[PDB]
Amino acid sequence: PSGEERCIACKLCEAICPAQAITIEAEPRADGSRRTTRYDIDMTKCIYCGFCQEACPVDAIVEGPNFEFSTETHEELLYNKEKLLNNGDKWEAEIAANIQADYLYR
Amino acid sequence: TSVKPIFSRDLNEAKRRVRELYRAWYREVPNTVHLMQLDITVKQGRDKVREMFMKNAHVTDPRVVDLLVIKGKMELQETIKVWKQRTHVMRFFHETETPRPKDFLSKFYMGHDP
Amino acid sequence: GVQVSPSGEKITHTGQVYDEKDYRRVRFVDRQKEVNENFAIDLIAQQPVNEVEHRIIACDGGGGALGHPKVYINLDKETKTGTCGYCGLQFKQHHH
Amino acid sequence: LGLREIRVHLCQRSPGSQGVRDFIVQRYVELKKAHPNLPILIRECSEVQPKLWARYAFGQEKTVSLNNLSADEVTRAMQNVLSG
Amino acid sequence: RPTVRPRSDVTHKQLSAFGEYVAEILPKYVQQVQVSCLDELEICIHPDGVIPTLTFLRDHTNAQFKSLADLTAVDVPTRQNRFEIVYNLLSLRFNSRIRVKTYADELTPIDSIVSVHIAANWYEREVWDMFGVFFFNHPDLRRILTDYGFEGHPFRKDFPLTGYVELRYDDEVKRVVAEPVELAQEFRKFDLNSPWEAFPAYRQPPE
Amino acid sequence: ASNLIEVFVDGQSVMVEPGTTVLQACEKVGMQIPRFCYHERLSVAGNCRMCLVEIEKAPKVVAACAMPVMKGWNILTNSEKSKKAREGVMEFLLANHPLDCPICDQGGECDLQDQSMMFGSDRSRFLEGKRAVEDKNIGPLVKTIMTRCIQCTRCIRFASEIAGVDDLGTTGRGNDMQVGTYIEKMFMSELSGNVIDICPVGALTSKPYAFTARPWETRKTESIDVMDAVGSNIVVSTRTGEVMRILPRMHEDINEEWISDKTRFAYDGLKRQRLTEPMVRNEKGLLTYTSWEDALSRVAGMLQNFEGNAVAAIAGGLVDAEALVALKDLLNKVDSDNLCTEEIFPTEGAGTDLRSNYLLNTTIAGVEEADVVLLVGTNPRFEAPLFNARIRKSWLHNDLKVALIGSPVDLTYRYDHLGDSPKILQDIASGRHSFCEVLKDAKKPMVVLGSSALQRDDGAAILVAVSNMVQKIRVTTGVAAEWKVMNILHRIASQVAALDLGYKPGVEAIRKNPPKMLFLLGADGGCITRQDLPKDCFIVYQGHHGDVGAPMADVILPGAAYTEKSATYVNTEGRAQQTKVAVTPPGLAREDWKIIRALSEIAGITLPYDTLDQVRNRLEEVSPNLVRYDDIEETNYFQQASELAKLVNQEVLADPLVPPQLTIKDFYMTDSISRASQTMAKCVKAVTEG
Amino acid sequence: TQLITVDEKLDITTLTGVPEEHIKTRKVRIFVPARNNMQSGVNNTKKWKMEFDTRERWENPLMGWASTADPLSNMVLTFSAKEDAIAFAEKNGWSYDVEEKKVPKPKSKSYGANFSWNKRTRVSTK
Amino acid sequence: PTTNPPTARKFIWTNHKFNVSATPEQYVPYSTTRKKIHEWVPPSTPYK
Ligand code: SF4
Ligand code: SF4
Ligand code: SF4
Ligand code: SF4
Ligand code: FES
Ligand SMILES: [K+]
Ligand SMILES: [Zn+2]
Repeated sequence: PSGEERCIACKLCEAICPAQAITIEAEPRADGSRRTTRYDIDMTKCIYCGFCQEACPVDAIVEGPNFEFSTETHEELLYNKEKLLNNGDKWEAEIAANIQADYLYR
Repeated sequence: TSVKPIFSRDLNEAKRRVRELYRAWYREVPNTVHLMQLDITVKQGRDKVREMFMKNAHVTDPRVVDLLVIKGKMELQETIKVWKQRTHVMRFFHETETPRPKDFLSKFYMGHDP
Repeated sequence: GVQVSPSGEKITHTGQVYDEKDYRRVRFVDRQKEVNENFAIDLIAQQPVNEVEHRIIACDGGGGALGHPKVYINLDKETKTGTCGYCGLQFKQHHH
Repeated sequence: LGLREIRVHLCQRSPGSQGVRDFIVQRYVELKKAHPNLPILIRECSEVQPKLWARYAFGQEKTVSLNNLSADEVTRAMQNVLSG
Repeated sequence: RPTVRPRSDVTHKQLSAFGEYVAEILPKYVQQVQVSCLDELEICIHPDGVIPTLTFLRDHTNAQFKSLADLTAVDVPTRQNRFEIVYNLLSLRFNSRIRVKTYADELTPIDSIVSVHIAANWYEREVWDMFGVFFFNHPDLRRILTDYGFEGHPFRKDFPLTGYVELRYDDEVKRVVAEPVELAQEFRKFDLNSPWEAFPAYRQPPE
Repeated sequence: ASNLIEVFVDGQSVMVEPGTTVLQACEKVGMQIPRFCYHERLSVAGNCRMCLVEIEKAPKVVAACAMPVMKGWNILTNSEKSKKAREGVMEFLLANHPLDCPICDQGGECDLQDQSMMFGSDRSRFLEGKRAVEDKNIGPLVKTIMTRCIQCTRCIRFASEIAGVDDLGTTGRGNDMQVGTYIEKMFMSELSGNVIDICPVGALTSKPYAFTARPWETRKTESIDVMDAVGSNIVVSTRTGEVMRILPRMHEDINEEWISDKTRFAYDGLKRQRLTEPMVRNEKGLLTYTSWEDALSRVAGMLQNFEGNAVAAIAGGLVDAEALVALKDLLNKVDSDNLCTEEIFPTEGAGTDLRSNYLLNTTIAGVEEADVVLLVGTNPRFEAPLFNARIRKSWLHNDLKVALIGSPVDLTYRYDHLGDSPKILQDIASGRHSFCEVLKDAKKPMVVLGSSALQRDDGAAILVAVSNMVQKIRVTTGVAAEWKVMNILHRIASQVAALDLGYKPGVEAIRKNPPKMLFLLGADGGCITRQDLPKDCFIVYQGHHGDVGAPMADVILPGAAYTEKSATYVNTEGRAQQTKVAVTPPGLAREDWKIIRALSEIAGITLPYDTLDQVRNRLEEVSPNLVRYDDIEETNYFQQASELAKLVNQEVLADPLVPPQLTIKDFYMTDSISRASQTMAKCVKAVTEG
Repeated sequence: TQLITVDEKLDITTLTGVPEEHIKTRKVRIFVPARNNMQSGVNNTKKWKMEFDTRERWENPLMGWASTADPLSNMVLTFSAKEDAIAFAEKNGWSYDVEEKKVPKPKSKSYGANFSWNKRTRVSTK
Repeated sequence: PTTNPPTARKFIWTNHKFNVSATPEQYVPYSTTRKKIHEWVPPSTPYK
């Protein structure tokens, strides 16, 4: 809620990713926080299994409700950190409500 | 020393099986070129068959020669049928890829490869 | 805060801008290079410092299980504020 | 033509390199006095044959195998390499 | 203990008795008989006795294993005979399962059991296609799962995960052509092995 | 069974020496007892209590790391009592351990995590608040997050015994007990990343390797080390074609378990100031990028233009045996013998000829089994930190007597400073000294002459004086003639290999006969420049870093780094070792011997090797010990070398010889990679700042 | 009647289907992997690994990924014995470099040396 | 979301964007890397 990114560059979502669809290059930031520089998710390689969102210890990566994101080129489905943060900023009004409705089961 | 043969006691009947397989391939090449609309000629296909036999022609173990004969018979069977297509039978020619040169100057000019 | 390179393209929160002579800008020709405007470093820099009373303060992300793992920060150094490693929240001991 | 380098490859514990070891231990020093500008590289290894290499002007190397040779014949081979 | 399975020592004892029975009926071929703690009976035989062992287990009166469940191979490329051929057999009469193991190398074929079970036709075709284990007296032994011009046996341990060739459409020749494989990602192997042993029951004696 | 006692573990019946601990007996059978504070190269602490095991018919569990087995004991390692003890100790550690695992650095490298998963429980009964400890600022290399320290004192024991700085310790009592320095202390010594190695938790992590990778990500390539002539074995941890970390390996005869700070943190220089394309001088006189064809064509044209003595080569520190024999073969084919090294070795007497004349003849195990060590003209702490570490280990355990001739430098151990003058060598050889009576009371003498001492003008005089002293020592003591005395401590990775291959050491041949075409195989030392060189002289620089030898070169050929080529390096002991390819060289850079061979064939030199194995065969036929990898095969004929030196007549200089490495700030930057790394810049800044 | 005398070296490289480049121009390394110095556990040793020489891993122009060109990059093979690994490498026809197992040396350990009366092993901190 | 509006945050997009494929405002991938390697700069002064 402060606006700080939740991801802490811990890479265990790409460790558990059964398709090896995530790439999490990282370095210390200017203020010394442990953040990512490259967070790529290949949506053409991802199998949409939610293992990343159930492995993430800070609820950083989520699989929100958008499914109508079909593209006309292969390259547009090769997401990077800017695209993923834009999706998080776009769908936060729905993702937060779903996590509120769901987190007691998980 | 003291191994179990699979078809051939020694190299002579292994070479006999090789000659039988080569005769079968040599006879089947014109029918393959006629049936599957191949760009190549009959001479090119028979030269390719000879090239494959030659690139396998350095082994002196009877079991390995017998297994090569068996695999060649399987390949010949799927060429006798049209199980292999034009793409499958033209994969032997490598018409697309550029061969890596055999000289140190070229292999030094491009790539860190021996 | 997004900045603009002398080439013209925007600079991301990890400054990675293509150079003048880098050919990989045809991918942005007739298209756009999208940069997330909300820089997390600035957004957490503009957050106020929490004044607490104890020597050790526990941090979540703001929820019981919706936040991060519950850590403890030791505010013994009066010179610098203690920052939790997961969030970027800073805490200072109210020693008065 | 023109000797540039001598290399003597030998073994520390071998009956075949015994003459080479005796040659080095008894008349290498006078040889280095005689040629105090000629590199005579002595290399001892575990399981090598006694070998002598004579490197000349434009990279020509003459190789002499000298296993099971005595001190007189190894120093005669060395004088043959030096003279010609 | 609500988190641990029950044991069934009764069926462990039954499988041990039947293992003794088969091992004394066929001493010419049986090399080892073991029963696991999961109550599964494994009989490891010489490769020459595949046909008599499988025939005995197909139609013996006390051992009616007329249904062949599985026929597979395991590549262990550190033993001399690098392929372990495994038959999982089902007894509907006695409601039991048995496992029969034999070994092979790249140049030692095994007699096919198509004359005993007809499912062994396709199962041995798959074993030959994936491991290169030839089968004697197999009707139309050939590839079943690989591509038609495929070279090598991909389920072997020394075969790469991505293979050696890949296919793409080429517009110059107007074909689907094969090229040497070039990955844009390079599958990242992970060393997910803890340096601390987990099971002291399987601690091997030192060399 | 003379002095062997039978002890049982799980019924097995292993024989052990008296004084063997329970943990050592269990690992001799094959079982690794859990531990946190025990380290096999550190003193026994016995405080982590993770190694508690049950002895049969004994009501109290014993600490396996400290308890010696007596007789007929039956160690029940997997008993219920032992498992309960391990669970309790793991629970007590994880009660106050902070849950920082994702933001930590011991992801798959955590002994606490792994031993928790293997021996601890699966839950926590701790319903209280965890403690927190303020962090320290111990240096630019070791980042301290001391909240996750488990108070195991391993860093304290290391810094007291091996590093020997005595700056770390415990302040406080009870749960408030803290590890570190009480004051704001800048813990900066050589061998100081080994606390990052030995810290089982992520309390002491690597600041340059801050958050970049994970152990399951990292591919491990086992290689050797350069920029130190010890030749310590390392592991390069790369990921996605990029060098991420340098860890040590385990070689009991070279570096044991640890490496030095320069080799641990100097990998940052491999991505700065890197030659990536061939370059040639322009018509305006500036270096501009070109292709391999044009660059090697220019070099081949000038090589065909010039005859024998007009072509010369100088080889620097980070040069492999393959490239050295390649350039030697090329210059010999154009009839040039001017194949010089960067640093000087005296050629008088049997200089490069007899291999015993320039080697550490008694090895590092020789330092282990010696009793008196006389260091002449060296600072081993900065010239060869692993060698000095072994000297301190022998000084601690075997009661080694260490004396130093030269400048009084802060070696960690306490030594007898015999003075700072080379006349002490003649004084000892004649016999006038307290150290002379120490030597005549001694049994295993070992003298170590510095290559830095050989770098002086009177290098030949120093070498003959040392050799004469060795002869006097050997005739005074009753040495067994399988024990060597004379040793020479090199500081350059390429030097021993070059001397074995037959390079004339030092650039004095270049000074005597100035060439017109010059080759610089990474020659960044600045020994030869355009002032003492003639007008054009056609300099080509084959190297990986552009530091000193590149801006003065007519052409620049980008070679490979030691992490980028599979190469051969020979250490001070004379042991040849092989490094493997961790990553490929960047840009258009190629392997060095490949560059030389392609140059010869663009020219007219038929080099008889085509692949790396053929280069190794050439190395074997030049000197057949550069292919005996990890072989320590002995030399001889030191009597012959000594009497040749005694024939050589020189007078020693009356100058007090000082090492160039007087302080750690001088230690941190030595070669091109160290000068190019920003981490070493931060190190020298932290050392020089107040 | 079923035994024949064969004096070859058990060459199966014509049957493995590997291209001749990845047979001839390849160097495998046979080794017990070194203990990871960040941990004290030794279970990752004691198995002989065979690996291949590392080839070029370059950078993808589009995404910056690590692209490769050789298939035998992640080819860790596990063997229970050095001779088994040597035999497998010779059978598949790869040139090999084998290095010996580096066991740690047995060391004398005594807790009472930390409190010596005259030796230098006396520590100043527990 | 008229009786139960979502939680308002400053970083949430105030304006929604539909699928922007095959438009000038579409998404193009990068490599946020900062090049990881710095080559060299030869000096501008000729020779010494
Ligand atoms: S949902 Fe996709 S990105 Fe996440 S772990 Fe599964 S395959 Fe990987
Ligand atoms: S998204 Fe979550 S699991 Fe993945 S690296 Fe970031 S914090 Fe770790
Ligand atoms: S040291 Fe180990 S247990 Fe502690 S936070 Fe780090 S990974 Fe977790
Ligand atoms: S900092 Fe690490 S090595 Fe030192 S006492 Fe704490 S846990 Fe042990
Ligand atoms: S290992 Fe023995 S108490 Fe720590
Ligand atoms: K650590
Ligand atoms: Zn927080």
